[PDB]
Amino acid sequence: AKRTKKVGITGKYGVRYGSSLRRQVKKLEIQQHARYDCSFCGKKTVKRGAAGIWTCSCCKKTVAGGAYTVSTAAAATVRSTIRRLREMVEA
Amino acid sequence: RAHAQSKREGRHSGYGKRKGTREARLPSQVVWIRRLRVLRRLLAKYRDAGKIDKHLYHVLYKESKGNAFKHKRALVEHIIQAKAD
Amino acid sequence: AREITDIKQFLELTRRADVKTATVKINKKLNKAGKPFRQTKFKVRGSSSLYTLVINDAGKAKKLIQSLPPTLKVNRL
Amino acid sequence: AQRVTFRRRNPYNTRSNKIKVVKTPGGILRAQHVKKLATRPKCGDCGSALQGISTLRPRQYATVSKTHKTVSRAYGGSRCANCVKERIIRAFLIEEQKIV
Amino acid sequence: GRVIRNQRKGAGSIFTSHTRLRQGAAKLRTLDYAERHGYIRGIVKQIVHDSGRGAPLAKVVFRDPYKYRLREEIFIANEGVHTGQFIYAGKKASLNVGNVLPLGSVPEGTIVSNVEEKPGDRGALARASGNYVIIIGHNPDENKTRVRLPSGAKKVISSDARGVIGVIAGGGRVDKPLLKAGRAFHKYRLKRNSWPKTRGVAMNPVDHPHGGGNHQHIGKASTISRGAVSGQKAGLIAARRTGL
RNA sequence: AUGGUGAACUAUGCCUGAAUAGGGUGAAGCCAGAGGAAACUCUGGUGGAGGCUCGUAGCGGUUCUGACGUGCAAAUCGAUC
RNA sequence: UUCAAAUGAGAACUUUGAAGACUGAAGUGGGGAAAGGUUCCACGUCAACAGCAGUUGGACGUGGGUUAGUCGAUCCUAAGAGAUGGGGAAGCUCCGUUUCAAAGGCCUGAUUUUAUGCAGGCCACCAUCGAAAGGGAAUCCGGUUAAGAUUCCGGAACCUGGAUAUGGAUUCUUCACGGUAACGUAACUGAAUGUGGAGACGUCGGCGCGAGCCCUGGGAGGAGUUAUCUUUUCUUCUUAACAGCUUAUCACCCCGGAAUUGGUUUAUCCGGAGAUGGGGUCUUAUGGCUGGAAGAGGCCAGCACCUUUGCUGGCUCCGGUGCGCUUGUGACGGCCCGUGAAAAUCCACAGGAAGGAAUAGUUUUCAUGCCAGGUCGUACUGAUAACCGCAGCAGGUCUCCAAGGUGAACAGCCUCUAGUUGAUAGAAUAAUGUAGAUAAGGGAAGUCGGCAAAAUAGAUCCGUAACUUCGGGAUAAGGAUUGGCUCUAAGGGUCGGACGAUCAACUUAGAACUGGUACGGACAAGGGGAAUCUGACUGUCUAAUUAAAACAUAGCAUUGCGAUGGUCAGAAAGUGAUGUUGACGCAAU
Ligand SMILES: [Cl-]
Ligand SMILES: [Cl-]
Ligand SMILES: [Cl-]
Ligand SMILES: [Cl-]
Ligand SMILES: [Cl-]
Ligand SMILES: [Mg+2]
Ligand SMILES: [Mg+2]
Ligand SMILES: [Mg+2]
Ligand SMILES: [Mg+2]
Ligand SMILES: [Mg+2]
Ligand SMILES: [Mg+2]
Ligand SMILES: [Mg+2]
Ligand SMILES: [Mg+2]
Ligand SMILES: [Mg+2]
Ligand SMILES: [Mg+2]
Ligand SMILES: [Mg+2]
Ligand SMILES: [Mg+2]
Ligand SMILES: [Mg+2]
Ligand SMILES: [Mg+2]
Ligand SMILES: [Mg+2]
Ligand SMILES: [Mg+2]
Ligand SMILES: [Mg+2]
Ligand SMILES: [Mg+2]
Ligand SMILES: [Mg+2]
Ligand SMILES: [Mg+2]
Ligand SMILES: [Mg+2]
Ligand SMILES: [Mg+2]
Ligand SMILES: [Mg+2]
Ligand SMILES: [Mg+2]
Ligand SMILES: [Mg+2]
Ligand SMILES: [Mg+2]
Ligand SMILES: [Mg+2]
Ligand SMILES: [Mg+2]
Ligand SMILES: [Mg+2]
Ligand SMILES: [Mg+2]
Ligand SMILES: [Mg+2]
Ligand SMILES: [Mg+2]
Ligand SMILES: [Mg+2]
Ligand SMILES: [Mg+2]
Ligand SMILES: [Zn+2]
Ligand SMILES: [Zn+2]
Repeated sequence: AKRTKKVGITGKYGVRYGSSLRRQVKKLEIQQHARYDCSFCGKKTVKRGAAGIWTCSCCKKTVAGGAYTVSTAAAATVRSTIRRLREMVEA
Repeated sequence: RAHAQSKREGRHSGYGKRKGTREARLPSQVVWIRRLRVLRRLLAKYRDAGKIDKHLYHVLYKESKGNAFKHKRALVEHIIQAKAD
Repeated sequence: AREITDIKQFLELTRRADVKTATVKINKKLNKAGKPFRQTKFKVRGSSSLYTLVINDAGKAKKLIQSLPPTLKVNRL
Repeated sequence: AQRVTFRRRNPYNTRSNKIKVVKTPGGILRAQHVKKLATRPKCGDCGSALQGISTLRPRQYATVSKTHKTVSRAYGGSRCANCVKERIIRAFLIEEQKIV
Repeated sequence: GRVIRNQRKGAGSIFTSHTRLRQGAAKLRTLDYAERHGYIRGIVKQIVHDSGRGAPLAKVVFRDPYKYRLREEIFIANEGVHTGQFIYAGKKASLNVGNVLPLGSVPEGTIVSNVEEKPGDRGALARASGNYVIIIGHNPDENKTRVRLPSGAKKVISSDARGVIGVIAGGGRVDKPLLKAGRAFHKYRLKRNSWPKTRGVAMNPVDHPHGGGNHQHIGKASTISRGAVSGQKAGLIAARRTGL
């Protein structure tokens, strides 16, 4: 049964801090507590340790990432830029 | 010792003799743990004896976790109906 | 602090040249479901350890007591 | 209902001042000071506990025999069997690739 | 009056950094023969948290060229670097994330981090989480390189200065509100003693230039010139403009 | 004004230790069931979150402007909090 | 508090006995850290001190008493303190701690003039101080004194350093064999150098297991009650360090190849990167049996006797139970822009320099045997009388152990073990007080003001508005029930294969009967509602007249700065803080 209408994980804060601030925390809290796919073993076993550290439960491998997500949008763009420039110096 | 014998007969247990809540006297989680362990123990007993198959066992395993049976004999009656059809 | 269950090694200890004293202890204990029997313990005082041999048969106990070296100080009870 | 006391001068409940209650041949309760529990040696590569190795405080390993501190295999008391297996497979395949 | 709060911090008694739990200073390798002529391969051992630092750190092991042993280096981990990855550092290193190259051996538009201001100072620029340096030009005749800094400034750096390909990991940290005083307390518990802060207008005249008055107000312009002396520089120092 | 002595009280940082009954409320995650073409929507359990809450030890000190006010005490005692 | 006896010139206060009480295990009990310093114990003894008394004392006089290879210190490093090399300063001295330094010594070879000159290599870490709660080599039980003990005595162990022999193992294939494997063992060559592990670590939650305690059955003893009843009430029945064998969740190995997906936790995770299942391996927290060890300790009975004080006998056994209490531990889960010491020290592996057998050698990581373990602390109080407050001051001062009943409970109330019965007394019962209480009818008319007091109170069931950031508001408000006794219904474990037998938990619901209509019967225990001003909230300060609307806070905004820099410190400096830092940063509002 659905327990809360819209607060979700932010129900632990009660009525404090303001609805707008609680809404911002809710979006980032879900991402940092989420489970992610591992690119090395293909399983859904990647969770966060400290901020920017992501470790897979299987295959015991740790990847440096974003504060609250495994990969940021800015880092994805950088990979494309490096790949494009890499192919212009070797071919 | 005399007072303990009366309580085992059911005396001194009315509403005027209770000062803690029902949870404080007996936690709800303790009750749930005892009955869920009873249901799972029965299911493994039937499967290992060949009285039930793993396919029906797996279905009944997740039904007991879902609060489908209120006690042991409710599960037994359900198994009889399942095996009678 | 150590127990031996072999008679052959027990006699070797009694002539180890560092053993000077020994004691014999008689225990009156009950068996599983029978008449009481006398239990004897042979304790050899070594330099570092005390070795205890326990035998429940009185017939073999008498032979072992006689076979002890005559130069060993043996304390009865 | 017998109560006990510390047997040393330290009156605080620190990691080095832990006690256990035992009953003596005299028929009374008495505190027994217990040493901190030991930790199993871990694999050098994967970090998991090593099988077949005794668990002792660091100074106690000097008193036990070598058979309690190693395994009859390469990297016996350092790396576990699976990590040793990976080392051998990697060593063979990489060196073969070097020739070609 | 008495010595004001910002003057007392220079004595460094209770205002020093709390460095008990630090993993170590994060620096590149010492510029050596292998770095300036070829490349040397290192292996990432682990990625660990560092107290007082948002960005994670990477432990990379290299072999000693001149004697038989291993050398441990502490790097700031970029996004995408993982345990077990090989790291290549030197003049002839490839253009891949995590590799350390001179700024003169990379093309235009390359994104780099932990950039040396001078060759051999082992990383000075773009160290905080999510920050990077954009390379925007080369001057081969003058052996110089033009870059753009996270603040937006344009700087000219020697082409022999080194940098790490990629962006510093841990980005997006400051987008989450702290939401209460307790989390602010634990943040600065592992940095230094600079929190909480008392407003100057709440103090007495002996304590702060903003102190005193039957109302809580500053009473004179808060824009203070660059030429003012210690005890006067409270407020907006050498402000070119104010307002929203 | 000159030269000296104090952080055993107390203020703040740091290092290494220790201490904190029993209740109320029931957030994420998870299981089963029901309604519905679909998106989905509801019910019962499980779970045990919070600079949450009642209330001991503890810490603090609101009121009686109580006691005392050549005091037990150069700041204490009682109730209430 | 009381009665009697003893002692004394003298007794409300000393001692003994008897009685009545209290602390009630977060103690008025049993130990300690600081601090005190002989206050500890015995004998003698009362001028002064113990705000009455005194034959008593923490007083006075005279003596006695603190025993360690294993408990601490000593060793290590933490924040930090501080020499040397150097640079400052007229100078007392300041800076700095690896710094612009030619910074120091352990394996052995070479010599049989004598003890260490000489030959390769190794290592460059470069004072020292800093914890009686952090790290750390090693001891337990019984007994013993007027006062000492994990320190003495008896017995039984262990560690370190150093000497050395025998047995065993190993070698003519020189430096051991077995298992497919996980790996096993009484042993079973390993320098420089390198690598890894242990030391070494947050907090909260539930669950599993262990130990002690609590509760309880039978039996063998002792004590109490016995008008009547009670196969009854109380009490004893214990097993150390260490040692041998054995014992485990987790993990791992082999076989095998899974959708009709299965396995599985209280809590949903795991499997073709090989599940379930079958068979094995391992850590020894922990438990069991035996040795230690009944010879001890405990409980009783029958006999000697001024006596130095004893002798002889028996028994000391077998079970049950758990949301119990305390504590340890294991596998897990939640949380962080917080991810939760260092070093000494010990071990393993990689490596293969040397050393080595056949008429002979090697292993002191296998067993046994020999010697030694210094120095300083150790009595006692630890507080309403041994510490600090001018004092034998109702204040202040860190911590461990924790029985039964009632009850949700470490609440209040009563009791067992143990400890106290101390605080000047006798007589009387005016006024006024301090503290605790009760009131006809009215019900805030009192007063600046409901100040003070009263009312409410636990649990179960029913019911619950405006408003709202949708989380709350909420125990909103407002109602009902509650004892005792006799019964009924439901909720489990195990055992041989379709159902029986047997054993053991308090949980909830319901029904009769019963009473001066009483029943959270003492104790314990929210008043509520409609609004305005103000600060968002939790938090913080004027120790000793102000706790607030003041401060802080998250959020918002502005300002400076790319290191040859911003802000700040210093008399100076080859000097410092931010900075183990780099704009998602530091600094200033
Ligand atoms: Cl200030
Ligand atoms: Cl702390
Ligand atoms: Cl008060
Ligand atoms: Cl009066
Ligand atoms: Cl507001
Ligand atoms: Mg629940
Ligand atoms: Mg210690
Ligand atoms: Mg003010
Ligand atoms: Mg001024
Ligand atoms: Mg001014
Ligand atoms: Mg202090
Ligand atoms: Mg401050
Ligand atoms: Mg509260
Ligand atoms: Mg007053
Ligand atoms: Mg007066
Ligand atoms: Mg009382
Ligand atoms: Mg009492
Ligand atoms: Mg005395
Ligand atoms: Mg007097
Ligand atoms: Mg007198
Ligand atoms: Mg005297
Ligand atoms: Mg100095
Ligand atoms: Mg020292
Ligand atoms: Mg004593
Ligand atoms: Mg003592
Ligand atoms: Mg004094
Ligand atoms: Mg004084
Ligand atoms: Mg109860
Ligand atoms: Mg009246
Ligand atoms: Mg009336
Ligand atoms: Mg009026
Ligand atoms: Mg009037
Ligand atoms: Mg009032
Ligand atoms: Mg407020
Ligand atoms: Mg609170
Ligand atoms: Mg005040
Ligand atoms: Mg006040
Ligand atoms: Mg304010
Ligand atoms: Mg510094
Ligand atoms: Zn993975
Ligand atoms: Zn491994």
